[PDB]
Amino acid sequence: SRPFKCSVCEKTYKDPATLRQHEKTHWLTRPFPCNICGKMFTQRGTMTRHMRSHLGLKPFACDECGMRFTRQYRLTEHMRVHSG
DNA sequence: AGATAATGCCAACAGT
DNA sequence: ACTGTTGGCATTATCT
Ligand SMILES: [Zn+2]
Ligand SMILES: [Zn+2]
Ligand SMILES: [Zn+2]
Repeated sequence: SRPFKCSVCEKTYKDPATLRQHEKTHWLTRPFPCNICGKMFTQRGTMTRHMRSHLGLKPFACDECGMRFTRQYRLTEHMRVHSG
């Protein structure tokens, strides 16, 4: 089952390790706000990356597959499918 | 060299 | 089940 539950919100998890991994979220120190939406972040790079997502179209794309990716390394990993 | 910005990895999560 | 997303976070790249 999932006996372990978050104290802050109504969530449940199988084991204490994943429980703590979730429960830390409610208490992290986030000093970096996004000027678009009031969402907070721990590192400024994370905040700027989030700001990227507020743009409608997803920036990165595949030259051959014609897909759309939010982040550079995801496009790089997708490029591995064309090993020939 | 020291401070700050970007990026890659990872786990949690969610659309299909 | 598959595979995209997200934010956190350590590490790397760029700026001063
Ligand atoms: Zn919670
Ligand atoms: Zn925002
Ligand atoms: Zn492709």
